[PDB]
Amino acid sequence: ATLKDITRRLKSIKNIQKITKSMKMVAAAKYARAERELKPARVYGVGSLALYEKADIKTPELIIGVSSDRGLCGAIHSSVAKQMKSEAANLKEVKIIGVGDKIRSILHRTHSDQFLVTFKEVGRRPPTFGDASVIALELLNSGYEFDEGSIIFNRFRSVISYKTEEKPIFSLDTISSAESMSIYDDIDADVLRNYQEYSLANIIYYSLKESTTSEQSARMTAMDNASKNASEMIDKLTLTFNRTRQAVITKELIEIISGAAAL
Amino acid sequence: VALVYGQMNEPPGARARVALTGLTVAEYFRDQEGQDVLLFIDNIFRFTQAGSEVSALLGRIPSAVGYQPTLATDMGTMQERITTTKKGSITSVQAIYVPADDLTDPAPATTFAHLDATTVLSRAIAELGIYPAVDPLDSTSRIMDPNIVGSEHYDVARGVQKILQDYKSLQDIIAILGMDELSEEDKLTVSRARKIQRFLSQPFQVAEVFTGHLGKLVPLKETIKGFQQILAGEYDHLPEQAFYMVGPIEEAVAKADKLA
Amino acid sequence: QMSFTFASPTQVFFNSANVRQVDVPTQTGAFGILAAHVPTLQVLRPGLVVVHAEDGTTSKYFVSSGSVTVNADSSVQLLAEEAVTLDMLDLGAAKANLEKAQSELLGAADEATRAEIQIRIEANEALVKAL
Repeated sequence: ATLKDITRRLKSIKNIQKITKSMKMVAAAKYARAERELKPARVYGVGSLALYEKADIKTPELIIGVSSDRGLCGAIHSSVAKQMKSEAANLKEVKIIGVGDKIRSILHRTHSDQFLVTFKEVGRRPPTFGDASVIALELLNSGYEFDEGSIIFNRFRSVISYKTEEKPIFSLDTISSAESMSIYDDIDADVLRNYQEYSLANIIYYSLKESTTSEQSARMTAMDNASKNASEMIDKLTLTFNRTRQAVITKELIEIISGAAAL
Repeated sequence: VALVYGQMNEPPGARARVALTGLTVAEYFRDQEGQDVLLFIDNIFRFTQAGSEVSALLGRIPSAVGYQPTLATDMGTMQERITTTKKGSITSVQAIYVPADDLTDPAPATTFAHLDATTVLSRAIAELGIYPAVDPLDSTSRIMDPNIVGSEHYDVARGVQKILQDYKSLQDIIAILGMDELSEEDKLTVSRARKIQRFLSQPFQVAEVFTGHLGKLVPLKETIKGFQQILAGEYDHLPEQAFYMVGPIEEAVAKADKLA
Repeated sequence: QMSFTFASPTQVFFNSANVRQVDVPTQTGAFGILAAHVPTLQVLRPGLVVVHAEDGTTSKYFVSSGSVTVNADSSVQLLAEEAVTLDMLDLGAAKANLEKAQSELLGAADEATRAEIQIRIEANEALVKAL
């Protein structure tokens, strides 16, 4: 407890609180916009999924993790990564893709020799169908004839909650050629090729649109707390500073008096 | 006004007593003429400091933080002569200096033992052009009790502050995410708050030789009504600038007229 | 009664709405899904969508591409990368656009390049139809 150190700490916490309150407001803005654009996206994405649940798809006999590049959003990344390692283990060949640098840095080292591609520039600007199409294209143009894949992301629920979920990618044009698909006739073996490609971009887009909503609401929340902790810390250090300031003077003065009286 | 001075060059003992001398004078306009005198001690901290200097000179052991052993009595024997007796009353406006920005420093701490209210002048408020530049949320009073000012007074006041508080919240939002996710409700608290902030400013007769404007001495009744109605929603149609630097609400109305 | 869902990544037009019929542009003609049609899957083509509402005077829309789906249950879902009402399309531009395209094609030998131009031509051309 040195008036010097105390002051050193106050100095760095007052800035933290400032930068942290700023980051909160920016996020809450990004979140607000994201929450809205998410309304349509769900209906659209849930629509894309309307075919497969409405009618079975399994697989006889690619893990995609989505998040972002920026941290300071609680456990957005660690969650998907956690579930990502879990799959790769329980499993059949293993190959992976990470959208958002954070995934490529987290569920990484242990599994680099288990990578296909990775994506950057995710999260700063709102995601687009266009970005999803790049991800899809980049995959189709890959030598990985994946038979089945899963997409792991954070499904928004509220500003104070989200849930890491998984979505099956039976994109295997081959798998979409099972018994259950006998109900739908007048389907060229290659009309599906177009159908699957498309529904692949839709699912990547959906996860992407859910992800930024979860991310911006969690960064907002995390930065609200951080800022409030900072201020509290500020209030305490200040009060600790004054107690110390008063005791040093008193202490230094009693010392002078003692010496003087002894004479 | 009678001016009593204890200049900084004077020895401890003089800057020590001059506040008593000023006190003496005021007690006359109360104990001899039963008025309601006003006592201004500028500044209450230098009183205390003068006390310590005198104490040290008399060789007495200082107490916590170096002040006088008699800090509390030196203060009490003076503060207590300031009251409402049956003959009249002395009211004191004391300029306070807080050492080290430490409100628990013995000088300041002792002093609040006697204060019934604080008038916080604010540079920030001034910057809004608002004057008097008093801070409506930081300034305080012991008598702001319904059991003392009456429910009406008490409720209006508590109405003015909350609104002023709420608006404070929104202030952050407005600037960043822009002024519009604002509700039919959130847009009203602001409007009124901004009207209020202004209605709280006012022209002083002391500054007439200068503001080229006429001073206003609004009455308590007029004050509570004024704010009552803005809260009420009676002048939501009126425009902000109608309320800047005026007296009674009536003037807020007339200014609006001249402001088309 | 069929639950019809029609939307784009950005906008949603119908969500489980009870429409009597819908006309959609596919790679192979323009299928007309009825309240009771056999299950099928199809990829879209630059054209027009017609939604015969529960009450006459149908509503029109323009689609660039995407997909359409009819399931065992009377549920249908149309998904266009972009879908707009004619109300917001400038015919004048489309023309200017079909011209340029047909011009670039005349200057392209690269098979792939041509494909990208051809497709553009098809789209812009399809713009004339309801405009």
